[PDB]
Amino acid sequence: QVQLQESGGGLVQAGGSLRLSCAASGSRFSSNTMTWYRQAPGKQREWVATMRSIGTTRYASSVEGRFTLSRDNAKNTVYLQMNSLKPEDTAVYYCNLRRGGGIYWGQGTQVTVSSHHHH
Repeated sequence: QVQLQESGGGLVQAGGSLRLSCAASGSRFSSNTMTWYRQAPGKQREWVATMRSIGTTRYASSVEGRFTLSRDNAKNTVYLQMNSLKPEDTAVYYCNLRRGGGIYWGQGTQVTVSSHHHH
């Protein structure tokens, strides 16, 4: 059916940058709504950014002005460009795709932003 796979992740220093991507097989991002979520251990998943078929892109108040969500229709890939990272951005980041009534999930990728002046 539909498969999602996040790529990118790993360890970053505070104030740094990181690029995540999500690749989709079986469905076009450009025809549907995709959402990035993140989850810190023990906490409920929190939405990060979302993009509708017509391109409207929304951002959670926590990442507005620092994270950019983009879509390349031709390559069927979305990207989460994370600038000015904070230790509090540490989480597993999940790609999600809503297709009609169906909801599809990737398995996530760990992002770690080390504390300020860690070191």
